[PDB]
Amino acid sequence: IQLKGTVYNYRTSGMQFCVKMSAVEGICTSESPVIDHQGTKSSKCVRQKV
Amino acid sequence: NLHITPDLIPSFRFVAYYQVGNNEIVADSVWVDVKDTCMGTLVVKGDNLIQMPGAAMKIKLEG
Repeated sequence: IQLKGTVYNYRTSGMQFCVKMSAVEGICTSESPVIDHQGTKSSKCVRQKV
Repeated sequence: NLHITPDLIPSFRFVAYYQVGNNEIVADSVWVDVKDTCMGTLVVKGDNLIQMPGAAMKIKLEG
């Protein structure tokens, strides 16, 4: 599958943002972004502008 | 009915009199405080949402 999602920014000017999703035993992720640091298991830091 | 208008800010007096037969004059004065306010209008309109440093800003100016 390809999970779609959408970030809206309602505010005045532009705004940047990170969306990272936690992986789980049973879901290959395609990247080895697993990066565990200070107790935390998450995805690389996107860095999109909206 | 008197129509207050900005001028009378902040305080205006009322004096009044009548004359009987072109010889007697009798009068009275009452003093009134008008709301100590702006003669005209002036407000800086904005959005009040939390801005971010050096960011682009818009403020409307009503006057």
